[PDB]
Amino acid sequence: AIVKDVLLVAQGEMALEEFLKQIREVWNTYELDLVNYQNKCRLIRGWDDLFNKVKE
Amino acid sequence: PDMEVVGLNFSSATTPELLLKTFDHYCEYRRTPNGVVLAPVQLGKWLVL
Amino acid sequence: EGIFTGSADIKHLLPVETQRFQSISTEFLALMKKVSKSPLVMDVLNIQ
Repeated sequence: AIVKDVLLVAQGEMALEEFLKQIREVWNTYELDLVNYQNKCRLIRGWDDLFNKVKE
Repeated sequence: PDMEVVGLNFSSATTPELLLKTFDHYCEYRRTPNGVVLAPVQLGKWLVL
Repeated sequence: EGIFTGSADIKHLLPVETQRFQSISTEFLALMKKVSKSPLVMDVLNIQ
């Protein structure tokens, strides 16, 4: 009844908390792709999937 | 390459007002929590008097 | 950088412009080396 409604509200809140934690984990795990440029510098790659992840 | 040059020509009747006027022309005063500081207008370059 | 490095006669023809290009290329390379030293997205966002 009302206790079941409280339980499902808590379950949904925990599920969205886990989703937010997963997004935080993938962001603080994510690292830029660096590629050398004629031994002058390591240029940045991964523009397409970086922007795709940000938009998603 | 990253260092400006400013020419100052002293004379007999030279007072620190000349240095202050060069500072007013070539630099700005900005307030910081540490205190008032003075730096050249364009960043990343050292001014030479 | 490719044009100003590989192509010659730019220093003679456009001296002040190529000098500004080296002046800005040093700054970009320094910031790029900092980014390579700390390759995390949050870190490179949080640098000043």
